[PDB]
Amino acid sequence: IVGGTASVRGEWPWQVTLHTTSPTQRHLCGGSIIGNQWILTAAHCFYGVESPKILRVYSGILNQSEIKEDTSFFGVQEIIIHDQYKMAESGYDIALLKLETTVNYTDSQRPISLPSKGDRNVIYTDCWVTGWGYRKLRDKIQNTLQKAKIPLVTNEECQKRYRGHKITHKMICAGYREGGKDACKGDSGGPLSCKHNEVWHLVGITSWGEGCAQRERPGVYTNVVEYVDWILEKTQ
Ligand SMILES: Cc1ncsc1-c1cnn([C@H](CC2CC2)c2ccc(-c3c(-n4cnnn4)ccc(Cl)c3F)c[n+]2[O-])c1
Repeated sequence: IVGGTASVRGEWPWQVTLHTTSPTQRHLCGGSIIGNQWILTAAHCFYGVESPKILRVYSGILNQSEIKEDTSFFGVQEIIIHDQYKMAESGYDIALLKLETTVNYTDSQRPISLPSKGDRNVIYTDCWVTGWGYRKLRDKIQNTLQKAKIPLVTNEECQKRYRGHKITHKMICAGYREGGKDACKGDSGGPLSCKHNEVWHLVGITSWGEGCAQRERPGVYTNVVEYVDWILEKTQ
């Protein structure tokens, strides 16, 4: 997260860190708890992932340094990638992880609600992107989970900034016109969380952008409301 600030323990309890263990263990992507055995993340995260065997899902983590050889994690039973996914920039950048056991919800690990389709005409004004990613383009994975408040952008404005890409209704864009706050490398797969009537909704999945926090280049997110039928179909 560029231009963000450190989070505190329990602040984003649906946020997980997905680690790969090949050839070494490291943070790979963010993700969101949406059910007791279900993580929603980005399909791009699994480029070069040989199988679910090498994945570990850690929940309730504030600092990456909390994760030691005895830290408990969830195994991944299945990776479900959208059938139309080809590359992040052309959409369908969404994946479900089915965990090998159920998350017991606690103050540190909690689900986030999906958007309502009856809530597709709501204007979200209180949206946040979170993650352990770079604070600038040539940086390092951060120890402490970072947060930034970022405004949503109309798809018409977003298409004007990305004339070489097809910005569709299945994407949502977010960023300041002058830049300065955005997701960056290592944040993808994590949530764009928006609060409405004091309830949090998983509105976007961090996906792609041209650089990080650049002027007039918003971040592009998978528009989760457009995938609710697909999610319910896979999780039922
Ligand atoms: C894990 C790790 N560890 C060290 S490096 C790195 C890394 C490099 N790439 N990644 C991921 C894609 C790879 C997982 C498959 C990525 C790509 C793009 C954006 C992004 C960007 N960025 C553009 N240029 N950099 N970021 C801007 C706006 C938004 Cl919304 C974004 F989602 C954010 N992540 O995480 C992680």
